[PDB]
Amino acid sequence: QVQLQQSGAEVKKPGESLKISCKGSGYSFTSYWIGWVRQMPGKGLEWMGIIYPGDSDTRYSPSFQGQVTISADKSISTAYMQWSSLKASDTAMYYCARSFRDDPRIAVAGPADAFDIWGQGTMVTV
Amino acid sequence: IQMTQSPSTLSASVGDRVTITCRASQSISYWLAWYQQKPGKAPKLLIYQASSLESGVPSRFSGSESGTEFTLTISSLQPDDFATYYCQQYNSYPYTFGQGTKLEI
Amino acid sequence: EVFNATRFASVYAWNRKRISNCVADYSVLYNSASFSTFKCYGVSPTKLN
Amino acid sequence: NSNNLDNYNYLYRLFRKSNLKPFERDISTEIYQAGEGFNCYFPLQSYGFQPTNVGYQPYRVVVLSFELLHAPATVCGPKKSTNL
Ligand SMILES: *[C@@H]1O[C@H](CO)[C@@H](O)[C@H](O)[C@H]1NC(C)=O
Repeated sequence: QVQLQQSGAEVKKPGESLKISCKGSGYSFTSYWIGWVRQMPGKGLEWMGIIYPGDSDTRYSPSFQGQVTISADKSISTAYMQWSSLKASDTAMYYCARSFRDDPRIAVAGPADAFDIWGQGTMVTV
Repeated sequence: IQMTQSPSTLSASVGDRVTITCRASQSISYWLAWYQQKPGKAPKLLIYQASSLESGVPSRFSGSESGTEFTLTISSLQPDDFATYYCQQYNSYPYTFGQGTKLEI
Repeated sequence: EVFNATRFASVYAWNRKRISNCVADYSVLYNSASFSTFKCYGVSPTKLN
Repeated sequence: NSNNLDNYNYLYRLFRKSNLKPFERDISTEIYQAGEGFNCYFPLQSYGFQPTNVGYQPYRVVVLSFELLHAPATVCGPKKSTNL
């Protein structure tokens, strides 16, 4: 069962440090691409920043340099997003995403898509 | 890149063939995605690369593309088709979504 | 002394050994279990001989 | 030059029994040389093209195989005919 276990809801104050959970289970994590899209509550969506969890290759948008730092430990196979100073502008419902594969899913399965299956969703009120 | 959706409210009855316009600015020809979301649920893929149907959705839904212009067309409406849809281009980074439309009675 | 060798050197002390009149048995390295990885770039690993 | 037109979704073979006959279309997705579900795995390799990524840039090539076999003509050039 290809599943991506997201953590729960949270209410915090700005300035604290935070680590959220995105546990992928029931598939091959090292073979899939990991796309990232954030959804503000009740309004449009903005790309918050993407990482390559295969080797922790960080590639954030110019407007999101250093604001979010994603990590993923292959031991427990869960993707973490770190914060160094919480901001009120990022209170939203976050969605961490795997890759969908439609043409030879077992060929490489990497850099294929950015929406395969999501858990209950971690609404991260930053 | 701004994505425009029309109309904001699309009053349709059962069986009504209605179309919404999702127009882009520049060349995103090859890779373009479409999603469907239910109230309180996660968006599910509808059409990827603007020409391929995604599994899990009834085949009655279909998306069209014409250069920089794209239109989501439902030929045979179903009683459950009253919902909200969005756009997504993935030809060039970054990826931007559409606006969305609410369907009232 | 290189394939089934016992001891090797460090990175900054890489010394060249010009061995002459050799016979390149590569099947042992291709099927070796003592060596966990056999990642080969220049030519095909099956046609090393 | 398809650089502007045409991303890791292109495969090419590395291991095979022998060369394929002219215009052969073979499709197989397993049975690597040495190292079914073992280290020996999928034999094709995904090209390294990416929307974020001269010789390493993606192109596209097409071939127009022209068959000159003696047969009733179907595809003809834009030549205007005259009275015989
Ligand atoms: C190298 O050592 C292994 C382990 O004993 C042995 O199986 C192999 O035959 C040796 N290589 C040669 C060329 O004999």
